Amino acid sequence: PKKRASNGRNKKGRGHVKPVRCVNCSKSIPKDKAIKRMAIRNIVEAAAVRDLSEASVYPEYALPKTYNKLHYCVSCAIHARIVRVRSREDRKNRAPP
Amino acid sequence: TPVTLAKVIKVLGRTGSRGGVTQVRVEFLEDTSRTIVRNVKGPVRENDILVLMESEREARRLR
Amino acid sequence: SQVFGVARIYASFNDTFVHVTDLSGKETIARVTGGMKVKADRDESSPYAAMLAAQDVAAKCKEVGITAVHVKIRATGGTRTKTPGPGGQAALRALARSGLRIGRIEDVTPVPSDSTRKKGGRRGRRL
Amino acid sequence: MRAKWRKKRTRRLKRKRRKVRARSK
Amino acid sequence: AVGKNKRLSKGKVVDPFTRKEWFDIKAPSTFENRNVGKTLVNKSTGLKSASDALKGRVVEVCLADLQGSEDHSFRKIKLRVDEVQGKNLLTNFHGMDFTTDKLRSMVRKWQTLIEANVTVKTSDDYVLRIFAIAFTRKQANQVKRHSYAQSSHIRAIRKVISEILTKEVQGSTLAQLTSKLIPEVINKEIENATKDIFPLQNIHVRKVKLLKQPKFDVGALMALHG
RNA sequence: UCCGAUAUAGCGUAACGGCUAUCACAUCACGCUUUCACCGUGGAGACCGGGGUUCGACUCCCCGUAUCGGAGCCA
RNA sequence: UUCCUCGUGGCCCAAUGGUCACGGCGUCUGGCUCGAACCAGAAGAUUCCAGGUUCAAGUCCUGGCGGGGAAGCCA
RNA sequence: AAUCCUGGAUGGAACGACCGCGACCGUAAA
RNA sequence: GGUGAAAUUCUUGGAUUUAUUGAAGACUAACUACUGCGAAAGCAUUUGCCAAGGACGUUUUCAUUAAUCAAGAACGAAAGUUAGGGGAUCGAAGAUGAUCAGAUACCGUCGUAGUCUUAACCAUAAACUAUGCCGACUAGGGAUCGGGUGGUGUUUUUUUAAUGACCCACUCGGCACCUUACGAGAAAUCAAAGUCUUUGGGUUCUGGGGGGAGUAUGGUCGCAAGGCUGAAACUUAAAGGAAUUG
Ligand SMILES: [Mg+2]
Ligand SMILES: [Mg+2]
Ligand SMILES: [Mg+2]
Ligand SMILES: [Mg+2]
Ligand SMILES: [Mg+2]
Ligand SMILES: [Mg+2]
Ligand SMILES: [Mg+2]
Ligand SMILES: [Mg+2]
Ligand SMILES: [Mg+2]
Ligand SMILES: [Mg+2]
Ligand SMILES: [Mg+2]
Ligand SMILES: [Mg+2]
Ligand SMILES: [Mg+2]
Ligand SMILES: [Mg+2]
Ligand SMILES: [Mg+2]
Ligand SMILES: [Mg+2]
Ligand SMILES: [Mg+2]
Repeated sequence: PKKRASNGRNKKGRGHVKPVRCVNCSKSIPKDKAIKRMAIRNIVEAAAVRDLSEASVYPEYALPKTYNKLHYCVSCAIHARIVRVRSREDRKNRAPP
Repeated sequence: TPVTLAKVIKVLGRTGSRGGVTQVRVEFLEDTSRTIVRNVKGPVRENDILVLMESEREARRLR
Repeated sequence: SQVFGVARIYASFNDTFVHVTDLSGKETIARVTGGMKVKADRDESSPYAAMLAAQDVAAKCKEVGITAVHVKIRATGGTRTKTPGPGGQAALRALARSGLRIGRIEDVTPVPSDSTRKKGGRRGRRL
Repeated sequence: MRAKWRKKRTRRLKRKRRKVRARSK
Repeated sequence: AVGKNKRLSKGKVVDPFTRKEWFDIKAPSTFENRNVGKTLVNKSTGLKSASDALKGRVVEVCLADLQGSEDHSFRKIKLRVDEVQGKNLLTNFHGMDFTTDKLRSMVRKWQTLIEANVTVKTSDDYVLRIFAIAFTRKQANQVKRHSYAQSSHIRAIRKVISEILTKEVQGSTLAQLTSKLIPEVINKEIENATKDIFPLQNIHVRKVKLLKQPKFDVGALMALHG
């Protein structure tokens, strides 16, 4: 039977959505169906920042961040301890935690 | 052949496939205010003391 | 007061490069990799290998006369991962602890404007 | 068997029959 | 990995830092600080003339390192070597650029991104490609959550920006342009010209690149370095 | 015939006249994994043959055997 | 008919004249788990037949047998 | 009365459904 | 370099890596969203030209010109075919390195055709909302795209104006969404899949147990690959849908 009303994705009124590639397995997946996440991370760590600030000229500086938008396929996302699996009722939950 | 003393201040949890390894947050006795995380084999407590043969390394924390 | 170089860390999976250059990049000093400090082909990407590489690099830096360094951290980029390997931050902390000075870290991974084509096929790398 | 491959088999058969009949036609 | 090489050489020690000498980089006069750093070359033998290997070099340096302020912290500057007079080699402007961190921090979703480019030339026969960027702004009192533009606003904004850049680069030679860029007045003009079209936050400009230089003209170069 | 190179543990390979000689593979064990593979640690194993120089020859000099490459060739 | 080659554990194949003979598959025993795969281990030979050469013949020499191959042309 | 801050995962292999007798054939489960 | 680990591969003739350029061809990241346009297929860099289209507004015009539609026609992803160009990337074939009992598979490295384009062909798809088009009615709620109206509303301009961008209310038309079931349904679920045994708004297409079979044959189209049309013998008591506890 049918599992989802969106069927897997976010294509109502388009027809075609121009695939992207998964970051891990390189699988072609439609962009609407993909999972998008955004991995924003300080460059070094929360641990080495003390050493960096101590060994840094230019005090006050910033320690800038790294930004990349991650696209995973369903299989990779389920394997990587992301959108894992949900009960029939909580599948409808569209919000984050 | 230098070594480094480190005092345990916080036990985090067990680690390893079979549970024979423990994560600890040690603070160095000399060069204090430095707090590294290490793997430990045997029974360990806080206020225990470890002898790091190599100090410039951190274990992959599980949390 | 400080004499500056450019560290140019390339933290790939399967390897890590630390190699410092002058401000222009044409003149290079002390290129060390993780596979020069280990014997596996498995730990070339290891933080320990990166740390030892950075230690040797800082030693040669202070042997030459370089005291400070700007950091350009890099991943494979292009069509590939675009996220850095494990041995980048380790090398950074290493050549911070060794005695060098740091200034103006940047992330310089080559990012495309919708690149040519990723490898693996449309059906993926299957395993 | 998968219907796609049953179809491919049937097509290769239709092709071989087309030519073994062109032998006489 | 160390002992994995089956053959080091297809068919079958000397330190090179005894062979090298240092060289100090001098920036132009449209920069508060001149001493950019030091560079290496080999001693100029009778057949290499290290000045020649050192002439066409390019050095990337922070505008914060050139000006003192950390507000010009992203804002990289590419300086091109042009002349050597006794260990204080002199540079000129080769281009400007932003840092990936700044560009990515600017690029957020649920707002419209606007990009423009012009390929204009200056009075000193330099040919420059100037890139401008802007992002839509969610007004105060705004309740709807995205604030997109309407794709004719985008075109009008882009027209305004392009004509402003062609107007402001024509008349500025190259150093006049650099002194126009450093205080970020172009951004203020763009904001004043677009505020009647769309709000437009973050009107930081973008990288500048040189496409075609005129011939050398050592005089205009040394007019900078006093 | 001339030049050059090579012969080294069971295979192959590296070497400074201050070592009956390191190396990856082969095998002897000890280890590690559910097992299998992968992997780590100690071992036992060899300087083509014969003369000469030398406080000291794998190593240098001479001769000979075998191999390779290129050059040559009036019984 | 002539010439060349080969004959080896149940099968395929190898060997310096120098241990009543290397390997692999098969078989058997035990183990893991019911069977395969896998881990350990064992057994099995008158080296085609008949002669000789040597301190020693699988090999070195002659004939036969069987298997394969080449030649059998000018008219 | 001093006081600037942080979150984060990779991973090798893993077939099947069951038997016996020199001849075809014979026997078996819910 | 690659991998889970490796090996094939490249490397003192300097590989990988750094910097500075140049060439080529492809692609159009991030912005990119339960957002938009299009008959669908499909369409994402800028600018210009060419023509087209919907929605809204309208105290404009014609005046039933309309709805659906056998036959008939245009368009029709990808692959594929013909011929030229182009040919970076990836890469059906193929070669190789492994893994494996085997592995002419998955993994790795190379790599032709193809992937791009011009002029023609092909006319297929899970071409899917697996839901034909037109029309009317029937429940609430809020958001959003486009247009329009109103508001002494906020802000910016030149305190001021007109704008533009926002806020509030309303409306037409869209893409959708949340809640409920009066109702429907085998149920999953549905604002249509409702207004259906209280059975008729209009109209086209298709199916009648499962296999054999979208096969054989004959026509027709197509360069071909194949497409469209399309049986019978024979066989069978179950195939199948949705849910339930294990
Ligand atoms: Mg299912
Ligand atoms: Mg489609
Ligand atoms: Mg057995
Ligand atoms: Mg079977
Ligand atoms: Mg079977
Ligand atoms: Mg190089
Ligand atoms: Mg874009
Ligand atoms: Mg839009
Ligand atoms: Mg069809
Ligand atoms: Mg259909
Ligand atoms: Mg209706
Ligand atoms: Mg509206
Ligand atoms: Mg509406
Ligand atoms: Mg719409
Ligand atoms: Mg019937
Ligand atoms: Mg039927
Ligand atoms: Mg079912």
